[PDB]
Amino acid sequence: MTFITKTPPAAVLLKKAAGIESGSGEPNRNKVATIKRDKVREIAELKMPDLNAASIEAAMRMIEGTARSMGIVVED
Repeated sequence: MTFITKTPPAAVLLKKAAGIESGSGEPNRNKVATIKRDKVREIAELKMPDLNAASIEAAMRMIEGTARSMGIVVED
């Protein structure tokens, strides 16, 4: 996936894949999808080989905080 196939940014990829299309569209309190680590897990795996992540748990760190930018909650 290194040929004109660059993945999207954590948030986008998160709000996109984990944040579905946009069940909200005009939210307010934020958080429109509560996915388990299984989502930020794969998501990080895809955007892992290309992102500046520093490690699995490291990707979830910046990946999770980024999710809070839209509404991709993450529960253990």
